[PDB]
Amino acid sequence: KEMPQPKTFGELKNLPLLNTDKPVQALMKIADELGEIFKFEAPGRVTRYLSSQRLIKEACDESRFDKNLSQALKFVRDFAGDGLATSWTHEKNWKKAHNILLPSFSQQAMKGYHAMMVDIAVQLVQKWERLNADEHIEVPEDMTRLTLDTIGLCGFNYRFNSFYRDQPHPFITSMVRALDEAMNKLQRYDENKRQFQEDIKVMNDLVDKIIADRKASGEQSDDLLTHMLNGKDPETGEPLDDENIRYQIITFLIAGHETTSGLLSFALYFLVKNPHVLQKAAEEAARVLVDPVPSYKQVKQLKYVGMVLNEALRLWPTAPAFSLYAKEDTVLGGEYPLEKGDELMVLIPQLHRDKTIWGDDVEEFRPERFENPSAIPQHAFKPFGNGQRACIGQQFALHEATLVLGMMLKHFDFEDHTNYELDIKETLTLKPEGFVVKAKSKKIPL
Amino acid sequence: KEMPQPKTFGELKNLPLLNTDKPVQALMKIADELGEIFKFEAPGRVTRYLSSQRLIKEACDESRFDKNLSQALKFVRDFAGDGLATSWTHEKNWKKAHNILLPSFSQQAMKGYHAMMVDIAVQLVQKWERLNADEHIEVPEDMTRLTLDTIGLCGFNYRFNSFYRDQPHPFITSMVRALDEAMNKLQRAYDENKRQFQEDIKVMNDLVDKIIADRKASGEQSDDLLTHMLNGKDPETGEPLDDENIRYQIITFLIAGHETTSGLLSFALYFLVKNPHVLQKAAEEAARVLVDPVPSYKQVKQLKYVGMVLNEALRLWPTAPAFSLYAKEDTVLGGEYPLEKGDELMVLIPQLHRDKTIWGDDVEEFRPERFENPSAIPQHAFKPFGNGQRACIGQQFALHEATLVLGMMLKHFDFEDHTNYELDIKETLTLKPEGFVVKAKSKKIPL
Ligand code: HEM
Ligand code: HEM
Repeated sequence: KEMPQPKTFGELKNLPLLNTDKPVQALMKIADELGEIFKFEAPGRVTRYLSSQRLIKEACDESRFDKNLSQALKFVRDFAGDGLATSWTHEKNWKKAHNILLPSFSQQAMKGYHAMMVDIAVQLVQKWERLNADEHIEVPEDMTRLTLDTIGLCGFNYRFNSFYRDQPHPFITSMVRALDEAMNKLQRYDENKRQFQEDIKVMNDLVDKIIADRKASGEQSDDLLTHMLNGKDPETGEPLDDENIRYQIITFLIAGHETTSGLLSFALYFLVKNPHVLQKAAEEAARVLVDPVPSYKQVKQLKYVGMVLNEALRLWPTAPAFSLYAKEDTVLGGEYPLEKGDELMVLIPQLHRDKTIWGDDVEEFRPERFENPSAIPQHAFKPFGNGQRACIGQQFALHEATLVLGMMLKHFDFEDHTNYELDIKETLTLKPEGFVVKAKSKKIPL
Repeated sequence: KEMPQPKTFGELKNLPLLNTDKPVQALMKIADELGEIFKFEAPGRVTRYLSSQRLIKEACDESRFDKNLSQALKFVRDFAGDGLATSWTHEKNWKKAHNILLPSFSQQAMKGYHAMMVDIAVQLVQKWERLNADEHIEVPEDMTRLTLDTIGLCGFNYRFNSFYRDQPHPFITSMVRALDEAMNKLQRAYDENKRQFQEDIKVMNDLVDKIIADRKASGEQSDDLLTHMLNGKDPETGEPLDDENIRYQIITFLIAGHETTSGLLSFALYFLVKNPHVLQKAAEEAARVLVDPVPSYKQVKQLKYVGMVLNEALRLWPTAPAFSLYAKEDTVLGGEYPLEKGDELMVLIPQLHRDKTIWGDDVEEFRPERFENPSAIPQHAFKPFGNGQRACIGQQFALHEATLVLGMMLKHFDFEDHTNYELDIKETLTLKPEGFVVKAKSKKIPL
């Protein structure tokens, strides 16, 4: 009945609890203390953080709960606009882009992105092949170069050329700074706003220019931009307009780059921390990736790598939360009455540590947990969100992560040469900050 | 360019290939060997069996292909008449009945059938609650009792009372025998069969015509399709269905819905007992969702995983396993198979549903989670209910029924595959796991 609430700060309610550089980890510790549900109040904001599969399975009932824009998403909406991730389900552009983009994010569509993914993946492999002895890999840094470039290439046939750079492409700098400013707005500035508007303008100008260039040239590529320029929503018969296409492209970059790079970085982290798991994954990569360049079909065959990725997503879902609102008055879990519009936050990493689901060894990295999706209770594993508002890029992210992880495991032995201590940097996403490895090439050509 | 074709039998071409008691499974094996398309010739008949989503998505282009009456449907038409399933799209009575009946088959309309579905479902649950220990359930037999009676009740407020009988209601016996005779004619001293066929047609017509006439005479309104058809006017023509066509619709609902839906339930329960993890997940949902002695309509809609189970059973063994199309005009299929106007296509649904390019390598595995997010299914990859405007009008009915019933079964019983049942798919015009038997230990949850 009575819902726990973490410590309050007078008028600020719980908001100062998020004024910490690891808020998800803070919320997880709160969930450790308070359990499956706690109220979290901020000025002009009430939400409830859910951590148990028992409650989250109800929160994932789309007849009762719809996606809410968290404050994070609301701030990201200032530059992702009514792209898929930052639009309400009832916004015309959400359903329109969803209908248009769903076929281009399907598992089948991954066949068409595969070559571009391989392009960037090979650049990552070659970068690491070209390291000198006793040089090391900055893992999240390289993973992010890889995911940004892959989304740039598959998203709008644009090469950020992150592997040619120490300083990222200015758009990436603007996007990352915009995300940081969105994230900074949660925990709490006149310079920030001018910087924020400048970064939005940088993002809009580049993306609008690429769209305009593509419309002017009429060139067809295997990228999402082409699909969006040619796509018509079957429902309305309407295409996305150019502004929404821009917001989608920006959204793919926001939604996909750091989540996926975090996933790769955590996966490699857990792999090097779990040599038997790494050996099994590496054995699979060697057995499956028999060609110099992985095929799409081979990536699908990287089953254990897929389980590795799911288990990394289990422990550290890199988009660590999503928000829901009660569509109508409803009772959560038979004991928490919710009024229409009441907000829920799904604390995914805590969900993924529900011992009633995963057993006592929830902290252990055991990809074998995912051998059979049917053995996993409903809504126990939500790294890609829920229902129609689930990650549209899930197949993309998993394909890219499996491909890249498979190639990494094929081509290198990895050494946790610093005995890296997991330090999870929090933006709107999670990544193992300062995770570094040494990769001894297995000298397998590409 | 050149199209594969299975082995021939001289003058009979491929027809004797269907002279087997499992023709769909034979056609699937043929499709396994020949691939996404093969020509199938019989005397005076050429068709092409399609098995890939690539080709089937084009065949499902309604601007290019219309529903064709397969030979099966042509034979069924001898007793389903110009009911919806056995009429050509251009036949006045198809569009008329379609327009009249579409609203009575909508998801919303299931609210009005729900109570009578619950009535039969409760009878099924009570039957199983009343089995003695070590008695077992003949699953497709009870599922068929369940779907016939439900369609009887929701269709025309008529109780076949199948759970009071070993020998079915004479109407059902004639219908099943008529369907059997229709199916047997595909595979072919047939003079007794012809008299029996006409006798069974007359039995079916008489009961249904009598019920219609009784209903018009009494003026009674029920929550059944018959009332809707008696009161319905096609918005386009402004006409109601006439009594003969209403009869054919009623017969059609029974033909089209009873064995497909019972087969679906039987296969779903088969896959559940063969996949304990799935069963536990489905049972958990049924227990969590169905909190009342009687499931409500809204509760059935919440049986999402039960729905996924059903879709995954439909994926593997779509119980109306094929539908037929004809090219509306000259057209090229898949960029390499030229088709002339009128050329026939058969969509081999179980093969479509095993298209590894759509579903991955594990097409044979029963994984309801494939259907966890309906967005993940490509267009025309999953066609257990046919296509377009000629899709199954009873889809919402069938799924509501099957979800409700499966949910109640999973709520009320633990199921044991006590014989380690070996899947044996009997083929009529539909598919069912023949001899599928389970033991159901009641969870002793009252109704
Ligand atoms: C491992 C990598 C990824 C993870 C963990 C992830 C996570 C998520 C989550 C949890 C959501 C739901 C957000 C919410 O409910 O508020 C979501 C939505 C979304 N994601 Fe991902 N994502 C990943 C990769 C990607 C990629 C690569 C793309 C695009 C190329 C992408 C694009 C999107 C979009 C557009 C949405 C909004 C979907 C909608 O509401 O229609 N994500 N993602
Ligand atoms: C799981 C159960 C069912 C399955 C798999 C199924 C499958 C199908 C398929 C594949 C078709 C298209 C046939 C063709 O194109 O030749 C169809 C049509 C049809 N079905 Fe179902 N069916 C089911 C249940 C039902 C039920 C319960 C009813 C009625 C209560 C029903 C009534 C019809 C009718 C009337 C049509 C013809 C629709 C039209 O052409 O206007 N079916 N069904």
